[PDB]
Amino acid sequence: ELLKPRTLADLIRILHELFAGDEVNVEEVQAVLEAYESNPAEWALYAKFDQYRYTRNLVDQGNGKFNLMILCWGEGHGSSIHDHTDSHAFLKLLQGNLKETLFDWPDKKSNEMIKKSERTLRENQCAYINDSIGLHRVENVSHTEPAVSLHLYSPPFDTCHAFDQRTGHKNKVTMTFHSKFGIRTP
Ligand SMILES: [Cl-]
Ligand SMILES: [Fe+3]
Repeated sequence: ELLKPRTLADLIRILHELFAGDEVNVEEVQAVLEAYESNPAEWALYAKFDQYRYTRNLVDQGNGKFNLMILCWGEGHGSSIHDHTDSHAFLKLLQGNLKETLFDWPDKKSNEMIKKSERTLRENQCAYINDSIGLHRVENVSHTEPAVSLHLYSPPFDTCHAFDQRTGHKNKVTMTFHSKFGIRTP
């Protein structure tokens, strides 16, 4: 029985219930993420920005079933075109707007990766992707407003692939944390 999360802490408790088993009800998870109304005081501890690129700030390790983290995107900061390592990936905007561009998996032939679609994700909205849907790039295209998003990955993963938009060629990247549980982790 899904109830509205009253706070970030309440959301986390509810997520631990939704991930208590071995499968994932994507629609329920997305609905509860969407229902949490972003309250900046509740997540200020995790919102640690870097001047030069977006940061990943671990919030909860989900008893091993998921990683929940907050990503902080300066003006103009964005990702590579990337996959999600056979995991579910949920993205909820806490502050600002992000542009999500979708791409198909490349063929073996070296070719330009052409976007399949794009959308602007707005405050409090929750998007979802997995490798069966495709690849994406996520970008804060604003010149004036930093963005903050809440990401849930299940199972957790610490590597993924970045794709060269010119060729479709992929390279494995290891994902790093800027902080964990509010503590900067050099
Ligand atoms: Cl993502
Ligand atoms: Fe992603």
